[PDB]
Amino acid sequence: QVIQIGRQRFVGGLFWQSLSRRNELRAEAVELAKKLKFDLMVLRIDRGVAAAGYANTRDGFAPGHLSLGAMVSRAIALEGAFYNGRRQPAPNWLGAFALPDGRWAYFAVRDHAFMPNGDWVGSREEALERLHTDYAWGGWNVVIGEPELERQGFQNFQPKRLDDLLTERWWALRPV
Ligand SMILES: [K+]
Ligand SMILES: [K+]
Ligand SMILES: [K+]
Ligand SMILES: [K+]
Ligand SMILES: [K+]
Ligand SMILES: [K+]
Ligand SMILES: [K+]
Repeated sequence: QVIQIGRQRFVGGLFWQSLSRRNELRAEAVELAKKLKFDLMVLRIDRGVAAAGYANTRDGFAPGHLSLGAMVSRAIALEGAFYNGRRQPAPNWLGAFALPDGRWAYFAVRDHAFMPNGDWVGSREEALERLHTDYAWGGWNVVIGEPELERQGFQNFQPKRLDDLLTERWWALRPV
C-alpha cells in the first residue's frame, strides 16, 4: 500500500539487510536479494550505513515507490535528536508517526541502520505494540515520534511529526 505524502508515493515494510562492505556493495545486495527471494531493492550507503531494503512486486511494491524509512532514517542521521536537554546523535532510536491517511509508521534503527523488520506501516494500535516490544530489549537512546507518545512515559522521548523530517534519488525502489 503506497503512502501518499503530498504528491509523492512512499512505501513502508521493506526488509532491511546490512551488507558486509567487503565486496562491490551493489553486487552483494543483488546476490542477497536472490537468496532471500526479493525482486525490488533500495541501497542505503553513507558513512553511517551500508544496507539494502528489499521488497517483492507480488506484495504490491513497485519500482519508483520511495522508501519512507530511507527518508526518515536519513533525516535523523543528519539532525540527531533532542532529549536530556541536549542535541546528540541518535544511532539507536525507535519511533512511531501518524501518516496523512490515518495509518501509522513504525521505525526501529540501531547503529543508524534499520533492524530487519524495523520499517513497518499499519494501525496506530499495532505500531505501539511493536514499539513497546522492541523497547523492552533496551539499548535505545531515545523514542522519536508522534507528540502524543509523551504519555507513554518512555525515559527519553522527542516529539516529532513526519512533516518536520521531510527527495533523494536513492530512495526509489528498483528492479534487482
Ligand atoms: K541485517
Ligand atoms: K536482515
Ligand atoms: K521504507
Ligand atoms: K535478518
Ligand atoms: K530476519
Ligand atoms: K526487527
Ligand atoms: K538491543
